[PDB]
Order: sequence, then C-alpha cells, then structure tokens
Amino acid sequence: MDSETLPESEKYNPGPQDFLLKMPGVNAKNCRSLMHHVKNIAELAALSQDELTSILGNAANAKQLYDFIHTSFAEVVSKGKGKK
Amino acid sequence: RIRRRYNMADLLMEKLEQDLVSRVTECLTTVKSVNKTDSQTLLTTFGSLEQLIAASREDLALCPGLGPQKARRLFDVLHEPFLKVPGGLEHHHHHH
Repeated sequence: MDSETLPESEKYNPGPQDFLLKMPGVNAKNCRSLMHHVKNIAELAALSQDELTSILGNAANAKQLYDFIHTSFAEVVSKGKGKK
Repeated sequence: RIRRRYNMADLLMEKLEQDLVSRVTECLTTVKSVNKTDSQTLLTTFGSLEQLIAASREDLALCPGLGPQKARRLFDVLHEPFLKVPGGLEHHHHHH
C-alpha cells in the first residue's frame, strides 16, 4: 500500500467496494479480508464456498454470501422448480 | 380470512425474498450511473447476482431499454478492485 505515508483512503473505488459492502453476511471484517485477498466481487463470485470461507473467517457469513450470489429472489418469491 | 401467512414458513419466505431482492437491488444500485429503477430492470432481466456478473456489457445492454452506458458502468464496478488501484496490470506498481 504504497511507499508514501498516505493511507489508502484516497484510493478506493466507491462502486465495487459498495457492491461488496451491500452483500448479505458481509460485515467490515469480511470486507477487509476480501479487499486484502480479493481484487473484486468477480473473484468473489468465482470463489468456492471453502475459498470465501477461509477469507471471511466465518462459515456462517460465508454461507450467506455464497448462497446469495448463487440464488435469486425469484426462488423465494415463487418456488415452482428447483431442488432447493 | 386468507389461508396464507399462517405458517412460520411464510415469514421465512417473505423476509428471505425481501432481503434477497433488497441486496440485489442495492448491489446494482452502488453504481452512480444506475438509479433504483435501473437496478429493478436488471432484476427483471436476470434477478440474480451470478447472472449479472456473468453477463457482459452487451448482455447488460440487452436488458430492456435500460442503458448500454449503464452496462459499461456496471461491468466496470464488477471488474474493478475495491482499492481502485491494482498491484500491477501492465506496469507494476508498489504492490504494497
């Protein structure tokens, strides 16, 4: 995080960070871990449960996040087909 | 009077779907170029996060009268780092 004496505060991209900050189960702890190991939400969504679980540190949090990425509100609003 | 919203399942369902759609709407809403109804439009087209991120700019522009430029903005936030700055794409930066 640069050889400057400046904090990273100036260098954050509002859009993608917020995208991650709006994710369920993802508290700031998890967010920081993610911005440390992961570049962007794309890596995140490409990650497997175990991967994201190791980064998040919490199995429960990881489930919320992972499942969300792979689910839809449509499922829950009307379950017509689906194994879950 | 109506035999619905009677089980605990109804509550689980209602709050889950509500929270789901809320997070999905909000997530797409994080783009300054995207308005709240814009996110709604991505919801009627893909209704899922995986489907959004797996969608390219052209797919996001395919979405009914929503915004080809919005697609450009969405794709950008989807593939841009949170720190905004990379360690090195074509030119290697300080890494730390």
